[PDB]
Amino acid sequence: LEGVRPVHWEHLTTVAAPFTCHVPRTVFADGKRCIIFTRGIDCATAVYHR
Amino acid sequence: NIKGGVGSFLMRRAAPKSIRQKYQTGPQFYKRKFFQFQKGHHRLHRRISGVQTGSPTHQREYERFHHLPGDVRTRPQFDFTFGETRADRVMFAWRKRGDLQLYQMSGRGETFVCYRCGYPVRSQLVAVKADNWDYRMCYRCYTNTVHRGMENDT
Amino acid sequence: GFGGFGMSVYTPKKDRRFRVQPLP
Amino acid sequence: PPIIKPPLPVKVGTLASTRPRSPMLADEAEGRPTRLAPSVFGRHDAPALQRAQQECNQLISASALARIPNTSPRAPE
Amino acid sequence: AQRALLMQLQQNVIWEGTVISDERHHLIQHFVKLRQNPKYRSSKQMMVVGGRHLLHELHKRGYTPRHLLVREGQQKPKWATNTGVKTEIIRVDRHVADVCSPGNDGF
Amino acid sequence: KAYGGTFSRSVGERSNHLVSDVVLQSLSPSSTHNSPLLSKNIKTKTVTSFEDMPLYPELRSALRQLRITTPSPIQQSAVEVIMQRKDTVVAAPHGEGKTL
Amino acid sequence: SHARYRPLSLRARQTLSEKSDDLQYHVVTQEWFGERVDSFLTCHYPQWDYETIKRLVQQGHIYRYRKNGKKKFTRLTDRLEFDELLVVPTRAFWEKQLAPPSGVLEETDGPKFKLSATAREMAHNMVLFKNEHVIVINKPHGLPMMPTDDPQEMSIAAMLPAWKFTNVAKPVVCHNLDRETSGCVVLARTRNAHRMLGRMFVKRVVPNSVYWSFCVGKPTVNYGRVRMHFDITRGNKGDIIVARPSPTKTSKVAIAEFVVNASALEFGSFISFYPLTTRRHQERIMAAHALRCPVLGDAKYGGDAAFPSSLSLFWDPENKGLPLHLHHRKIQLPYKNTAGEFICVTAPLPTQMEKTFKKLGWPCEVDDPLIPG
Amino acid sequence: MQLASRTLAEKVKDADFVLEIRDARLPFTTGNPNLQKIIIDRPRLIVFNKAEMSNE
RNA sequence: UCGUCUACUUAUUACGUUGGGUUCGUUGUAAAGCAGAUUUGUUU
RNA sequence: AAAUAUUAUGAACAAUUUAAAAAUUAAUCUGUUUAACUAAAAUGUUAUAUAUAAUAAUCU
Ligand SMILES: Nc1ncnc2c1ncn2[C@@H]1O[C@H](COP(=O)(O)OP(=O)(O)OP(=O)(O)O)[C@@H](O)[C@H]1O
Ligand SMILES: [Mg+2]
Ligand SMILES: [Mg+2]
Ligand SMILES: [Zn+2]
Repeated sequence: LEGVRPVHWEHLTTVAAPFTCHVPRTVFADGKRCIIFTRGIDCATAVYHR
Repeated sequence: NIKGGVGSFLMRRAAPKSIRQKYQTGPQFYKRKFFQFQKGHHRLHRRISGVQTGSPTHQREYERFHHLPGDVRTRPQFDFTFGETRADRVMFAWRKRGDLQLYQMSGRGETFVCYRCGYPVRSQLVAVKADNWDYRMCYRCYTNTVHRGMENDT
Repeated sequence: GFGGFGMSVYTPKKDRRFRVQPLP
Repeated sequence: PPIIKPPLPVKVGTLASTRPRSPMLADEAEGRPTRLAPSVFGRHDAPALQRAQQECNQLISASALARIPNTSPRAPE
Repeated sequence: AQRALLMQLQQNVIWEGTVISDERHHLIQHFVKLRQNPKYRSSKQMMVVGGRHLLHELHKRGYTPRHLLVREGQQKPKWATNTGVKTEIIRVDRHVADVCSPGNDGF
Repeated sequence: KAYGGTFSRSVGERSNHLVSDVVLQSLSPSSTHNSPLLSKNIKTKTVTSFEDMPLYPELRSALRQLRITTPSPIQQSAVEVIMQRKDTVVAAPHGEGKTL
Repeated sequence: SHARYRPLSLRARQTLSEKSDDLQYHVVTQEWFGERVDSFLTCHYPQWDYETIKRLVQQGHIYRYRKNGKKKFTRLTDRLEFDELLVVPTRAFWEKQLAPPSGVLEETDGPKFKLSATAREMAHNMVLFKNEHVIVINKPHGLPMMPTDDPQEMSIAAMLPAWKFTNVAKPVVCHNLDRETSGCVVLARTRNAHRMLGRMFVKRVVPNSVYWSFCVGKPTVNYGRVRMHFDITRGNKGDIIVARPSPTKTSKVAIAEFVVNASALEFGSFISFYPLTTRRHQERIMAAHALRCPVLGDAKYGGDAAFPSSLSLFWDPENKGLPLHLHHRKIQLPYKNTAGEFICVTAPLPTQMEKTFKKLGWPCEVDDPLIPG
Repeated sequence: MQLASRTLAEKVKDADFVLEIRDARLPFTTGNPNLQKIIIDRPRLIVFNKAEMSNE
């Protein structure tokens, strides 16, 4: 789901640990998650309502 | 459509196209992007020069480079000064060190490009690789090649 | 020789003073 | 095949293989080891590397190999 | 015309897969002269021999030819295939072998 | 003519007129040679595994709880310097374990 | 079969080197601490040639890691440091879409061609110049340089095993010629000699070879330069060549300096071409269309015009099988002689060209001074 | 033209109709032999010029 | 790196006629390779 | 160390570095002028052409 690929260091490979967020994900819906960064507060509010 | 402006000097960092050109892991076969010349030189070529102090009777022509280390402190195996003058004015030729042979030209130093360092060099000492005069070496790279033992490789 | 590889060379004026003869 | 290859004795050299690449490099082979170097055949994580070291009885760190000698602790009779 | 000339050249200098069909070939004329003209024979110090088993016995004794014409439809000799023998093997036609020798045993 | 364009007035480095909040600083040694921070000592050596560095058993269990086994290149270099009790500048890109 | 390799930029090659785990990390212990990279690699890989090791190290496929978080590319003469790693690609590393240098993989000769006594004799006869590094032969008219679509045809690539006089490996042709073109052909005897002479046959600024041709008709100018732009397209059973005066992205330039040495009044001319590029049928096209004078016998470009009835007293214009009057005359080499001049190898004119020259009263064997020595 | 026969066939397939322009004095010499050899489904209109100079 | 390639095939017979269908390969290199230019006589 | 005046002479890559480029295909940079007279005074460029070499004979 997270598209985790083995991180390639020199002679060392590992997998990415789970995200260290204070809110654990409990809902898993069909779709890709995204953040839409806008300029200023008014544009973020407007795009939210659009 | 939308046009932007970015100077080419910002992209010059990505000029080398290979490991050999970016990290200098081998000989620069006429593919060198960044050059280092002495601060003040306008004619951008390196100069391996000799000191003349006497006539050809007392001081021989190859004794001019005696201040340099290596084969220039030995007398050459071949001498072309007597007889018909060479077309390319080659006065002396030292013994072959593997695939490299050192020659000494006459007259003003000819500006050539050493395939090992990649710099234009103006000198009378030319080291020819495998008798092929398209691939030449300055005397400094010749001495360094013999010192490391890469005479049969480069 | 005091020449070296990196150091540039110059043409020094030949010393033409009268020299003392060597001795056994 | 295991991922850690231990040091092995150098194979016997033929005429051209024992002959150096240049006559000046004849003295380069004066001091040489008679055994090859240990190697790792892939990219692995630290627990996998430690497990491989413990299973093969061969350390990867040259510093650890140098600082931990395999010597008898008792005095010779 | 160029293909004709190239095929004639490959027939002249024996190439792989070339079966001599022209009686005017230089080697065929060489064999005919060795067979007929005694002066050419004595000047070249050569001779023409026939018979597969005769050539086999001569190889056993220690004598091998330098040119071995084999009529098409016959096998190559094992002694000729062997490495110690430096005999060139050539493929010729039935009438070419008849011209090289009236009664041809194939070799 | 010899040159028809105009040269920038930035004598220190590229983008000398901007504020640090907008532009990023050069990391080439030709530029960091005069910087008061990056011309000084720079730690580049690394430690391969977490077992090679001294950690208390409680920290070992915290790493297993966080499901972290191999240290990232920033952790291979910065953990040792901080345990030596030195003022450290942990510089790393985004998403390389800079927090831990 | 190398059919799985793809064009890769430096970025993609570095990304593949980072991703692929088919790598071996030799630990530099106390016993190998201080040795040279080439010495270490020669002792650890007896199956690799020094040329292969040198190519790997200098192109960067073999590198080393000093526990700094970055890879370190070195020269063959650099010393190894204590407790570092030497990263070398394995066999499986080259099975992906990344082609290795020539020495890594192992080729198989397989079949070995057999040359007859007459073939070896004519191969020895065709020799013009022999050296420790090069062999210049006189390829005749009508002999293909390489095996054609018909595998039953002889070729110089098949006669090549006849010019290894004392070497172990056969020479390698440095440049190919057309089936009708006859003249000097260069064969490098050493692999290093071939690698060094390949530079001489790429597009240049100063010509180092001559082409003597007999063209039908005299051009309007005695000397000059010819520049065309050729686009090659695949046809049914041939190649469509489109010649343009303006360059295109899919086109490649063909440049040659021509000089009309001697000529008839307006019916035939003797022209020396000095090319600077390497394009298919360059001289023939530039003579037929740029100079508007088709080469005598050039039936592919100006078929009916290549057999003029003006020379009917000498050449019968009805057979249409006379050899092409285009000959690779003289070629300069980077090797110098005892006198100090570059060795220039010259090939004698063919039978048809000598016959035409003698009928028109021109000297056949004359040194061309425009290519110095 | 026997080399570009295939390109001509592809262009004919791409086009909806064909318009040949020939000389009535040399009809088949001016016409493209590729169109005569290949059976094409796109209809073609041929225009013979100088028909008053050609034979009726 | 100047390679070569307007004919094969499914049938028909006769000593050419009539109906269908349609490339191979040498060498080097893994960049030290890949478009275009490579010109300069104050003889004013 | 203060109070005052001015300050635009402008470098891109690589290597190393919590210690030293010591990788010579690397430079780590501000040049250069500067001299009372008479004496004294310590400074440097030579080449060695044969020892894993050279000169020679027997024989398998
Ligand atoms: N050694 C490790 N192995 C695997 N995953 C790790 C390791 N160290 C950290 N992570 C994971 O990486 C994620 C990001 O870590 P961190 O918050 O330190 O990134 P960051 O560099 O601070 O990012 P930002 O600068 O955007 O805040 C964490 O969720 C952690 O789970
Ligand atoms: Mg080009
Ligand atoms: Mg102050
Ligand atoms: Zn050099």
